[PDB]
Amino acid sequence: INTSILSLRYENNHLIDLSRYASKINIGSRVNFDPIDKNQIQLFNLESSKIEVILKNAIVYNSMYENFSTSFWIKIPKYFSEISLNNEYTIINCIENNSGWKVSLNYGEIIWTLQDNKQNIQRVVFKYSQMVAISDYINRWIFITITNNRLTKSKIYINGRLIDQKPISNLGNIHASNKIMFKLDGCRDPRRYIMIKYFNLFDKELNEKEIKDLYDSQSNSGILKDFWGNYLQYDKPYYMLNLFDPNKYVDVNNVGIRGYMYLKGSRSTLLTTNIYLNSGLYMGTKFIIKKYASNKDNIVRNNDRVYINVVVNNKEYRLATNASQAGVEKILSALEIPDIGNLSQVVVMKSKCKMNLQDNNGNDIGFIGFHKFNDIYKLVASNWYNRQIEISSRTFGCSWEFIPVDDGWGEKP
Ligand SMILES: CC(=O)N[C@H]1[C@H](O[C@@H]2[C@H](O)[C@@H](O)[C@@H](O[C@H]3[C@H](O)[C@@H](O)[C@@H](O)O[C@@H]3CO)O[C@@H]2CO)O[C@H](CO)[C@H](O)[C@@H]1O[C@@H]1O[C@H](CO)[C@H](O)[C@H](O[C@]2(C(=O)O)C[C@H](O)[C@@H](NC(C)=O)[C@H]([C@H](O)[C@H](O)CO)O2)[C@H]1O
Repeated sequence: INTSILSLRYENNHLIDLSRYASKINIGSRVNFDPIDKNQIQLFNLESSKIEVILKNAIVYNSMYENFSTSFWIKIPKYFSEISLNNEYTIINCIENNSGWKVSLNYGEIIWTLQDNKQNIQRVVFKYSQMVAISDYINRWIFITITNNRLTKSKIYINGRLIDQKPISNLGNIHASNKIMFKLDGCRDPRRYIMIKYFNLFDKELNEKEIKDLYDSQSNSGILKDFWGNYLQYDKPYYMLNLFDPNKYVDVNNVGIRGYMYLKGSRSTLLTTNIYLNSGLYMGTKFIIKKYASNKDNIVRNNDRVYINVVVNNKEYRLATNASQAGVEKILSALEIPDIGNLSQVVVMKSKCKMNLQDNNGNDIGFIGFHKFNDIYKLVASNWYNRQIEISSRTFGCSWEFIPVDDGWGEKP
């Protein structure tokens, strides 16, 4: 990263190039920086929503030989209607006089285009489906890396994994733009946006190990993430997804110590014919993470000790258990916050098993997952999980995602 030729970052209260070249950034009047993490840039389908990088003359691409790579993270809202079918739109443009490079999007596609001075084109494409129960890609932060070896191939990587490659040895002189324009160009959906972060340009072909290291290093692994890959936050309502049984959602039979929380039913079907078919995500009891031990910001960090509130009939209850009940599996209840007394409720948050319940002495009661009790999948804390994780890398019932409302998903709250 310290040897990138362009490193676009929000640092010291402004968007600048941190590279040694210090290229000029021109921003339009409708570029939105996420208050929680201002490196997350939102570009709307508006002419004033644009970032233009004016490259130093030293790094403008004009070569038959120079290898180069780009890396960035992108969050692409779900395509909601037929207006998005068959509508390729440019998002990152370094084409001038029908030569250079660009990144483009289409319904279920991320496209890399290289064009030489003879106007010959090579494209590499990542395709993802919107006909999927739970998507890895729709409206979630994904890590893009494109590498170009002028003697061999153009390669697209997604989350550090090679997806597509095409030969480019038959392309000649490439004279790209001296400007890079981040802007939605030719998108017919007026509500479309993208979110982008951590843009870099490199004057080399990155190798698989460098791409994996970049993915790991830009993941911010000390900070817990929500389903969308935004930072997990305190005092923000979350719908819960269990990764072991994703078609079930959380409910509470009754509040109080005699009640329990459990995984039930089937998720709804979100359907727009020929456009998407997904599992509904805004279902079941909402969870809210509350500060207990701690930073003064609202970000949930690895090993933070917290309370979990659950929302039942529009009122907040406390997720808790009597750790003294029979068996390693401790059934969780939703209790009245006042007069909780000495019941076990402190959760250690971990950045897939996120929630380690502790007794008031600071001993592990175990990761929160579930267990079957007479045909009922009750939520439990269980040290069985803690042990199993240390001796296998399988998915367990303690694997959760936290899903807040996000306008890029489009489901009604
Ligand atoms: C399979 C099982 O029951 N495992 C639990 C385990 O049990 C031990 C042993 O494997 C069994 O044979 C069992 O039976 C005894 C019985 O208790 C006695 O009455 C006796 O007379 O008969 C048998 C002995 O002759 O008991 C053994 C230990 O007592 O015990 C451990 C605790 O030591 C757990 O309770 C095991 O159950 C697991 O519990 C955890 C929470 O602790 C989870 O609920 C596990 O479920 C999931 C998961 O959350 O990860 C999810 C699925 O529901 C489950 N799949 C099933 C059950 O079909 C998977 C799956 O087990 C794992 O992925 C392994 O492939 O895990 C839960 O299994």
